[PDB]
Amino acid sequence: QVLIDTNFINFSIQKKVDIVRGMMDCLLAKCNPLITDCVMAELEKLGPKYRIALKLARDPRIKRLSCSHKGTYADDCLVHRVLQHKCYIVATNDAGLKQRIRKIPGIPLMSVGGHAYVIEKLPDVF
Amino acid sequence: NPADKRRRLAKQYLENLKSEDEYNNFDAGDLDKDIIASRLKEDVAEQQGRVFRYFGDKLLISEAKQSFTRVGENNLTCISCFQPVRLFAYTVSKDLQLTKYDITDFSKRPKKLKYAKGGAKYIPTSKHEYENTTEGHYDEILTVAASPDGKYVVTGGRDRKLIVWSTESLSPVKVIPTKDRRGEVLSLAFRKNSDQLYASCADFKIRTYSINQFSQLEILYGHHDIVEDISALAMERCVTVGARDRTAMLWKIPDETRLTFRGGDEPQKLLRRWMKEPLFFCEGSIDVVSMVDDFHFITGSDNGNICLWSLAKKKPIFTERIAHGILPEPSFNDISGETDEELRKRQLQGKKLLQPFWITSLYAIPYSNVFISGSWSGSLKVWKISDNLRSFELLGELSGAKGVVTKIQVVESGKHGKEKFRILASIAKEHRLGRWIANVSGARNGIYSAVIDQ
Amino acid sequence: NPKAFPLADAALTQQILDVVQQAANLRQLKKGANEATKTLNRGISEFIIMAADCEPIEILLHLPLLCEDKNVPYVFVPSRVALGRACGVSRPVIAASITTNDASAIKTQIYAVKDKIETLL
Amino acid sequence: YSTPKRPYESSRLDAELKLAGEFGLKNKKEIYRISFQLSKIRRAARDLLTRDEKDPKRLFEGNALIRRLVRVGVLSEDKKKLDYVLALKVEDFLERRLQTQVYKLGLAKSVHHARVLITQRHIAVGKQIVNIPSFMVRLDSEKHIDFAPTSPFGGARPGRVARRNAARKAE
Amino acid sequence: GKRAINYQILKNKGLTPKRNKDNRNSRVKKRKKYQKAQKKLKSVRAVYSGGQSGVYEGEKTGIKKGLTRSVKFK
Amino acid sequence: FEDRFDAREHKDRSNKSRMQAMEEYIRESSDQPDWSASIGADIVNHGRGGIKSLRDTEKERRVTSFEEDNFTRLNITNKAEKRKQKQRERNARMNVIGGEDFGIFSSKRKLEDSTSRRGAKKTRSAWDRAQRRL
Amino acid sequence: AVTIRTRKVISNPLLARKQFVVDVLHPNRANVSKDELREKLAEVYKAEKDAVSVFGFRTQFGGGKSVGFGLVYNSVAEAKKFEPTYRLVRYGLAEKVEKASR
RNA sequence: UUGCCGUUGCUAUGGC
Ligand SMILES: [Zn+2]
Repeated sequence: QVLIDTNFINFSIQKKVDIVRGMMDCLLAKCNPLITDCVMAELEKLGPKYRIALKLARDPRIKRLSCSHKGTYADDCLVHRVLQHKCYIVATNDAGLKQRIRKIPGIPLMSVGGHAYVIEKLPDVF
Repeated sequence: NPADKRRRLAKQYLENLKSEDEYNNFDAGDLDKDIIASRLKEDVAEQQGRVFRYFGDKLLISEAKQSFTRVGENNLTCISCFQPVRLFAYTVSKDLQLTKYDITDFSKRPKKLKYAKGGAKYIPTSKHEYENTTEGHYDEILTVAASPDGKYVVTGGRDRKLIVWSTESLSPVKVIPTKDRRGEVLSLAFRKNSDQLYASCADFKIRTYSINQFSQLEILYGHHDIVEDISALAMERCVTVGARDRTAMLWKIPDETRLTFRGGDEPQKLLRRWMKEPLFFCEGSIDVVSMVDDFHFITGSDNGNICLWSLAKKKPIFTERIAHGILPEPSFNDISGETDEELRKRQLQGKKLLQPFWITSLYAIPYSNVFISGSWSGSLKVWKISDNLRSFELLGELSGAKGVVTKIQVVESGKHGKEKFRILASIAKEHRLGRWIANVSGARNGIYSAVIDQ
Repeated sequence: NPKAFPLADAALTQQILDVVQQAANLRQLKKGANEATKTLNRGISEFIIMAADCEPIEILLHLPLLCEDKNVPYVFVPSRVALGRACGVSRPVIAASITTNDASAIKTQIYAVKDKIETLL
Repeated sequence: YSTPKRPYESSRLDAELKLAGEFGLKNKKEIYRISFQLSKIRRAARDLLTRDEKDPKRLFEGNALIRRLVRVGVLSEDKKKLDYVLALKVEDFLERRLQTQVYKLGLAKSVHHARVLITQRHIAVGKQIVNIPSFMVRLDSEKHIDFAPTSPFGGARPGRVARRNAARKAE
Repeated sequence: GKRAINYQILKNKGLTPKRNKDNRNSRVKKRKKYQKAQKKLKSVRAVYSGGQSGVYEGEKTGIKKGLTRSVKFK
Repeated sequence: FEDRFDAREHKDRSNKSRMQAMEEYIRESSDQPDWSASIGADIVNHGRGGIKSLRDTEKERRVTSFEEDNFTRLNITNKAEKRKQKQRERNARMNVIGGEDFGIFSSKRKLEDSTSRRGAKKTRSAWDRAQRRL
Repeated sequence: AVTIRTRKVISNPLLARKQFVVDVLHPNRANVSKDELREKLAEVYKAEKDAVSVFGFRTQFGGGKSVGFGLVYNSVAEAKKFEPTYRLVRYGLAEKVEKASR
C-alpha cells in the first residue's frame, strides 16, 4: 500500500502513466494506492488548472485515508504516518520529501522517472 | 461462462489437432507391429485377463456350513492359503506364532499341524539395522504369504524382517531385513503362478523379491502414508493403497511407473444431491484392496465405503457408502457422568458422533464375479459385481463371525459349472495394526470358515 | 449447546486429522490429556483437539477453560479412535496438541487449520 | 541469472544477510538466481492479470501457472487465484530447496548440518541420492526425503572413521 | 639427488597479509556474520526469545520507572 | 492444373498447435491417469540437472522404446549433440523449476490464433452456425 | 546375488535365434559381470553357453538395474557364423588381427 | 476345535 502525493500525481499525468497499472508493473505486485485527505486538499487548492489531476485522483481504484490534524501539509502528514507504522511505500517526487523518506529507515520510495515508476528502498523487486 | 469457454476451446483444440468409415482402412505401421506381435513369444504372464468367471447369482448363499474354529492365540492377524494346479493354510498372530493348517478335508473344520513361535529369544544382540539377520520374530508378525508353488511361506511384521519358512517343516530358510529403522512390512502378495513377492513397507516403500533366488528385485517408491495394503495377479502389475493419502496406486513394476487414483467424495455436494428431494459424509483413509481382474479393482475405505475402480478412470466408477453399518453410539451410562438422562442425552448431540464401521478386510476372488467384505459388524458380506462391470450389489451375509475380520480369502473346489468354496476369515478381537477397538461384543480369536456350495 | 460444543463436521475433521498425522510424524504433536494440559500451561501449543465421545466428557472438558485463559484454539473431533489412529499410536487418544515450532515443515498447513477452527470458534 | 538494479543499497545488503544466514546460502548467486526466475514468473502473472476475464490466454495459462506452482509447492492447494502468484516471493521459493527441507524435517540440526549431509550424500529423495543443496523438492517428493540406505545414518555399514577407531580399539 | 622445489616457489604467494580462516569459506563467513547480526539485533530492538521458560524469576536485568520506550503519535 | 504428391500435406504434423497450457488442461480434465514415475527415478544427475520435464520424459520413453525395438544404442553424434544437448540443458536450467517448465510464461505466442478458433469449421454462414449448433 | 529378467522375447528363424531385452538387477553389487551373466542366461535358457550373447549394457544412475540386449542361439557353429567378429573376439574364440601399416 | 478357565457334546457355545 502506497501513499501518493501531489507532485507524484502531476508527474504521472505528465509522463502518461496510469496510477495502479504503473504501480503494478513497477513492483510486479498488487498495489493499493492511498490519497490522504491532505494530499487531496492540496490537489483541490492547486486550482482549476489541475482539474485533470484532481479527477484522476478521484478514482474508485485509489482508496483514501482520513488524516486527523489541522492544516493541509501533506509532507508532514506522510512523514508522520510512515514513521509511525513502517507498512507503507511512499510515492513522491519532492526532493525534500524524498530526502526525508530515504533518511528514515525501512521505508521504500517510489518516484516517476523516465516513462515508468521506479522504486528504491524495497529490496525485493525482482 | 468461463468453464463453458474452457470446454469449448478445448474441443476446438482437439479438433484442430485431429486436423493436423471407408472400405479400405489399413495402416502400415499398425499392421507391421501386428506382424511383430505374431512373431513374438510369451503369451503367458501378460494376459490382460477380463472377468471370465461369471457366477455371482449362480451359487447358493444363505445356507453355508459355517464353522468358527476358535483357536488359542491372541489377535490373529493374517491368513495365507494354497492350491496346486492336499491344501494347506497358514495363520499368524500377535503372539508371534505362525501356525500351519490342513484345509483340504473340505466338509469339516481345519486341522492344526505345526507351530512356529518366535519370542523374546530372537531380539538381536546389536540394535543395528543391517545385522537384523536372526532366525525368528521378536515383534508383531503382521502378514503371511504362501508361495503359488507351495515350497515356502514368507512372513513378516513390525520387526522389519522377511523370514521365509519352508512348507514341509516350518523352518526359517532365509532372513532378509528391510535395512532401515521404520521398515515395518504391512502387506505381502505373490504375483500369481510365480516366485515373486511384493511387500509393502511403511517407509512409503514397496519392496519386491524373488524368493527361490533369495534376491530383491526392485524397490519402488511413491505413496504418501504407510502402504497399508497390496494386491497382485498373474501380470507384473501391482496395486497398492496407502492409508491416509486417500489414493490407490497401481505399478508397472518393470517400467517403475504408476497410475494414481484419488478418492473425492464430499458431503457438501452429496447432501445437495440428497437435498434435491441422510447420514453420509467424506472419507477417512483408504485401507484394503484386491485386484479383481487386470482392468478393475476394489478398495475398502475407513468410512465404510467399498469402491470399484477401473484402469481407465481416475475417479471411481462405483461407490457403496455404508457397507457394514454404523457403530452403536456410546451409552448414556458411559458418556457424561451427570445424573439425569436429559443431560446425558444432550451429550450425544443427536446423530453427529455416530461413526461407521470401517471395512478391515476385502477379498476379490481373482477374475470372478464376487467379492467378500469383513469388519466387526459380526456379519461378513458377499457382493457380486454386475456383468457390465459398472456396479456391484449385496448378495447375502455370512453371520457366524463375531469379531474383527483381519483377513478374508477363499478356497476353491468343484469343476467349471458346479463349484463349492470355503471362505476363510481370520477373526480377532483387535485390529491388525493397533488396538483402537472398544466394545468387544462377544468376539473370539478364531478362524471363521464357511462352506458355500453350487 | 452441548458441553463438547465446537464440534467439527466431516471435511474439517479430516483436514484436522491429516495435519495431526503429519505433526505426529514431525514430532510436533503432544498426545494425551495431561500432556496436552502440560504443554498448554507451558504455552507451547498452537491448537488442541479434544475428542467428543470418550467415556466421561468432563475428563477433557477441563481443557477448554485453559485454552480460553491463554487464547488457544480448541476443536472437537467426533472420534477418539480415529484421533488415536491419526496420532499414530496403538490406542485411542482423547486429546492432543500441536506444539509451536518455526523450524517446522508444516507451518502453513497448521496455520490454515488454525484459521478454519478459529472461524468455527 | 542477473544482478539487481541497485545492488548495493543497505536494505538489499541486510536482506541478503538475513536470507543467506537463515537459509545457509554460500553467496549472493543463490538469491539472485531464484529471484531472477521468480521475477520472470510474476512478471508473466502480471500480464495475465492485465488481460481480462474469459481471455483464452488468461484462462489456460492462468490455471496452468497456478497448478504447476502448486506442484512445485510454493503455493498451497486452496489459494487457486492468480493474485497469490503476485504475493509470492523469494523465500517462499528457497524454503523449497533440499537443505531447508532436510533441516525442517529434522534429519539435521541446522541448515549447515543439512548442507554437509547433502554434499556428503547421506540424503536421498525417493530412489536417487541427491547431492546438491539447492534442489527445489516438490510436493510429492516432500515426504520421501530420508537418509540414504548406503549411509551410516541410514542403516548401512559405518564409515571409515568409525571402522578405523573400532579396529584400533580392537588392537 | 633431486633438488625438489618447495611450497613458496611452487605456489608463489609472495608477501601476503595475515588472512582469515572464516574468509577461507564463503559459507562459514555468512554463518558468522549473521550470528553477529542477530546478536546485535538484541541490542537495538527487544527480541521475542520464545516466551516464559520456567518459573517467572523476574526481570533479571532491571526495571526503569522513568523510561517509556513507546512510539507517540504525531 | 495438375496434382503433385505432397507429403507435407499428408504428413502428421500435430506440433504447430501443441500448446502446453491446453495440454495441461487436458491432463487435468482427462479422467484417466497419467503414468508418473516412482518419485526418485526421474531426477537426473543426483540433482545436478533438474528433475526432468514432461517433454523430456516423453522423449526419453520414445528413445528407449525405439532402443529396445531395434536393438541399437544411440550415439554421441557431435553436431547434433553440441546443438541439442547443451542448448537443451541450458534452457532446462533456465526455465525448468522443480520438474515444471515456466519458459512458456516468458514467451510471446498467441494461443487462440494458431491452436484455438477452428479454421475448417469456421461456420461463415448464419445457416451453417445454426446447423452446427442444432 | 544377481537377478535376471527377460522381456519381449521374439524368435528370428532367418538368423536361427531368439532375442530379448535383459533387465539385470544387482542391488549392492557393482555391475552386470557379463560372463557370469552369460552363465546365468545359459542356465535359465537351454545349455548353448557359447551360443548365448549379450551386448548392449546401460546401467541406470545409482546402480541396481542395467538394460542389455540378449540374443541366444541354438547351434554354436551357426552362432559363430551369425555373430560379428568383434563380439567373437570379446567373448568366444575368434582372434584375427588387422595388418598394422600406414 | 486352544492359552486358560465355564457350560461341556458322548458337538457347539461365552467370559477373561
Ligand atoms: Zn493528512
